[PDB]
Amino acid sequence: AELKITQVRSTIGARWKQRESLRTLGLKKIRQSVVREDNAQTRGLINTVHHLVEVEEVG
Amino acid sequence: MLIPRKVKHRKQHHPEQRGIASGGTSVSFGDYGIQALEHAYITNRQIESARIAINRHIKRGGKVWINIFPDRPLTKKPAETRMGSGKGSPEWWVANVKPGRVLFELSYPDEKTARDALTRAIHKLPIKARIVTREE
Amino acid sequence: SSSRNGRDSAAQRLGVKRFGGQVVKAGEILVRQRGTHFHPGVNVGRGGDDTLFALAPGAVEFGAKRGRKTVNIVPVARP
Amino acid sequence: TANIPNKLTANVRTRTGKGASRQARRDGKVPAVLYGHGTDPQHLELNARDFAAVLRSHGTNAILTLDIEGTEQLALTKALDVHPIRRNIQHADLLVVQRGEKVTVEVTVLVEGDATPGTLVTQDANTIEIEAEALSIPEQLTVSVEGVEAGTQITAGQISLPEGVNLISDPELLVVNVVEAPSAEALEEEGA
Amino acid sequence: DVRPKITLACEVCKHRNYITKKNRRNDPDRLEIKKFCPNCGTHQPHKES
Amino acid sequence: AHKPVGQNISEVRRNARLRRHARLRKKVAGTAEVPRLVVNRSARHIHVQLVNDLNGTTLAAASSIEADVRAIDGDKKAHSVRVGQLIAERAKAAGVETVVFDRGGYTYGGRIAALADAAREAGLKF
RNA sequence: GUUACGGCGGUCCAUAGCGGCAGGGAAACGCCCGGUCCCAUCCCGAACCCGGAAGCUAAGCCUGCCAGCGCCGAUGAUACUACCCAUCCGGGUGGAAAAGUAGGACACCGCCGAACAC
RNA sequence: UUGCCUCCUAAAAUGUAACGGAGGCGCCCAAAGGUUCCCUCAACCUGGACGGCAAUCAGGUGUUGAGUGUAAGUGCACAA
RNA sequence: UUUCUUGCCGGAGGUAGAGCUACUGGAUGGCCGAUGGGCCCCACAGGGUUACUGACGUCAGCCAAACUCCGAAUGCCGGU
Ligand SMILES: [Mg+2]
Ligand SMILES: [Mg+2]
Ligand SMILES: [Mg+2]
Ligand SMILES: [Mg+2]
Ligand SMILES: [Mg+2]
Ligand SMILES: [Mg+2]
Ligand SMILES: [Mg+2]
Ligand SMILES: [Mg+2]
Ligand SMILES: [Mg+2]
Ligand SMILES: [Mg+2]
Ligand SMILES: [Mg+2]
Ligand SMILES: [Mg+2]
Ligand SMILES: [Mg+2]
Ligand SMILES: [Mg+2]
Ligand SMILES: [Mg+2]
Ligand SMILES: [Mg+2]
Ligand SMILES: [Mg+2]
Ligand SMILES: [Mg+2]
Ligand SMILES: [Mg+2]
Ligand SMILES: [Mg+2]
Ligand SMILES: [Mg+2]
Ligand SMILES: [Mg+2]
Ligand SMILES: [Mg+2]
Ligand SMILES: [Mg+2]
Ligand SMILES: [Mg+2]
Ligand SMILES: [Mg+2]
Ligand SMILES: [Mg+2]
Ligand SMILES: [Mg+2]
Ligand SMILES: [Mg+2]
Ligand SMILES: [Mg+2]
Ligand SMILES: [Mg+2]
Ligand SMILES: [Mg+2]
Ligand SMILES: [Zn+2]
Repeated sequence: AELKITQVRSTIGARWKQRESLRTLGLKKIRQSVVREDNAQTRGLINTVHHLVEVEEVG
Repeated sequence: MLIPRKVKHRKQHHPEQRGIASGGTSVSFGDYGIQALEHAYITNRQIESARIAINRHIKRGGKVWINIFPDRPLTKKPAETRMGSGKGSPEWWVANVKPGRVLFELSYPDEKTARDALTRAIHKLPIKARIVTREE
Repeated sequence: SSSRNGRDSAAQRLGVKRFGGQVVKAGEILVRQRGTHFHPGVNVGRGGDDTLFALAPGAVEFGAKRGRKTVNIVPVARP
Repeated sequence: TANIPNKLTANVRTRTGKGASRQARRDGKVPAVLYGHGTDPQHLELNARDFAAVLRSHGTNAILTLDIEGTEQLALTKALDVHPIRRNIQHADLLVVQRGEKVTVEVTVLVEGDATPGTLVTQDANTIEIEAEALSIPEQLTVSVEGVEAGTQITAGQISLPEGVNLISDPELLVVNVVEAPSAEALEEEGA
Repeated sequence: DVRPKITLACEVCKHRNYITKKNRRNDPDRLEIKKFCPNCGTHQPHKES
Repeated sequence: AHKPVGQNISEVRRNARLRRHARLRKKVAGTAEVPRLVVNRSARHIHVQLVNDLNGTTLAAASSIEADVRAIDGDKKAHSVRVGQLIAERAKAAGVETVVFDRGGYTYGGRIAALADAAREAGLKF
């Protein structure tokens, strides 16, 4: 199991751990997406920025 | 008037006036009571007026329990003065009331007269309250 | 028209200086305090103003010993 | 005097929490927990409407027959967490019980009848603790006032206690005190 | 002053080694105590100056 | 039945002795290389243990209830010196010559001093 | 190895405490007897210190049982909260008490020595 | 009012402003410093000529509510 | 890469909340009942009667920036 994360909101007005979680996820602009494994580190890293992104599993 | 005989500190901060009354939310002394619904500062002026209202209405025999005490002082700096020069001198007394706290409680034989005296008291308070009975 | 108060002293920056599992040198002071809120533990000494310091290199770790919060230095193994 | 247990339905809470409890409370259901010597704290949603109805009919202290997914259990209401304002029952506690089992409980005491007119009757302790069987629990017991003499106290030790039930409170706990009705020149003299 | 500054000098070499305080109301006489003299090399009596 | 009301001298002696022992213990302790020589004393016998407080174990021990010590017709000081030499020999066998003296909450002197000086001359440096 | 044993310890030092009832004196632990000697009382051989074994389980000590007081204490709910929604109201996802209840508990672990078949 | 010390504000690390809320300091002690050893208070009940709740004596209950030169805070009965 | 983020691990707190028979203060109503109040027989002995005031205590409900038997979430220090 693993996920695809797409950024929908932007980082203007966003607190700093949110922007850094986005940068750590490897995505920079809106509508940009990344695909990555479904461990606990990723689950927490997207838990921080759930309001800025949307995720869906593959398969 | 209800005034504490002494307070350890006579100039406190304004009581935090948020949340729901956790302690003191049940009718225990008498059978009918007035139970609050809004946050406020019930001064001893309000309490005295409400108690006299209840006593005037029932006027015969029955027990009125003021189970809130005004013991928190609100200060007021003298008029016509600018800002600064320190905090003022305390000159009225307050009970901090949350939504949920039974304020006045009454014991009296009949029903309608008791209810009417309780609403006569309610009209003297700066809040919305409701009459609550000794049973669930 | 005047306040009869308005004086205070400097903050003395008291408190725990090294927390649990933290490697220290021998001699590092570990917690500054007034009374004895933390009592000296194993291989930990106490200074004149009740400042706890480490009498040996190791890792800081707290404990309770007969209802007394204590601070101890644990010898880490030499690599 | 056996009291017939009341028959509710319940079903195991799938997942726990404040969100789950709020949702269940929103669907007209009461979250509750079974415990006792059944040694299994079991988390049960039950019908809010039926719970309130049976609490109306048989007070706070009444045996229930819970149907947990077909299994049949006897329960007794231990505590009810109720909102101070909205007055809805939020949570319930259910000891597991069986026949011939003494249990400690608190029973409301409602003064009955009229008193002598020159004085008012006033209760200090509305609830009295009793030891009694699961089925034989009285939902309420009465205390006699019929033209008392001048002001006197009443304690739990002189109440007509039911059969098969035992007082737990120390007998010298006052329940109802007749106190002389305040005169015209006595009623407004206290409170300031 | 009532607690003035005083000096202590070794008797056997007359060198002033220490300065301290004492109460004149309570210790009217010269204070003398066995202190350490760096050049005498040992502990010697020291008397108020 | 005859219920006694007072406190007995046994209680005060025992717990005051324990308090003195603990006050002492705030400042001495035993390692493997410099163990602790703890002493008990009663109206009949004197006891010694050689303790490594890192473990709560005992390395050597002696008392005045052994065969030879009860074989002495002498005085309580004689029993004390015998116990001292025996415990010194047992410590030396165990591989130790340095120790700290835990006098056990009794005042240093009398038979405890005799024991301690017997151990001192016998080879244990303390 | 057995012990209705004696010491020295440990435990986020009461789940170990207080109290109550019922037992024990092998060696031990005590009390007990005396002040010749070391040593001692801001007076007192009461304490401490030194010598002794006439009497004792009445205590101290230890053993067994009681939950009366003190102690410990969930599950669930609730309070509060981080972040996020949300035009005041309020809600969602994570964390989650205090009090109370069910109950628990009359401690457990270690190393030496004593007597005992050895 | 202006330097120093202690507390609360101060939002459980540290730090944090106002003519915010309360107080202290400008010393004292040749012992009230060092070490060695010993002890446990305050309060309460009971029994005692002055002597009264109260002064010193005796018995008991009493784990900290007393005391710690000196403000306050943190400590200290293992005792400081 | 020492920076920063996320997961896990090792920590120290006294805030929100709560509690108060756990302290310091405030504070509601009961209950018993003093000591001290008055009176009788008649002494200012002694005894009891009485709106007595009603110490202490106790039952139930409460309150606090400078209260705390308790007590989070976050943040903070370190490691990984
Ligand atoms: Mg606040
Ligand atoms: Mg309430
Ligand atoms: Mg509260
Ligand atoms: Mg109104
Ligand atoms: Mg400060
Ligand atoms: Mg010092
Ligand atoms: Mg200094
Ligand atoms: Mg002098
Ligand atoms: Mg006696
Ligand atoms: Mg206990
Ligand atoms: Mg025997
Ligand atoms: Mg003698
Ligand atoms: Mg016995
Ligand atoms: Mg014994
Ligand atoms: Mg407890
Ligand atoms: Mg929980
Ligand atoms: Mg809106
Ligand atoms: Mg609890
Ligand atoms: Mg801070
Ligand atoms: Mg902070
Ligand atoms: Mg600033
Ligand atoms: Mg000044
Ligand atoms: Mg001193
Ligand atoms: Mg000295
Ligand atoms: Mg005494
Ligand atoms: Mg990390
Ligand atoms: Mg952690
Ligand atoms: Mg912690
Ligand atoms: Mg604080
Ligand atoms: Mg609060
Ligand atoms: Mg106060
Ligand atoms: Mg607070
Ligand atoms: Zn010289």
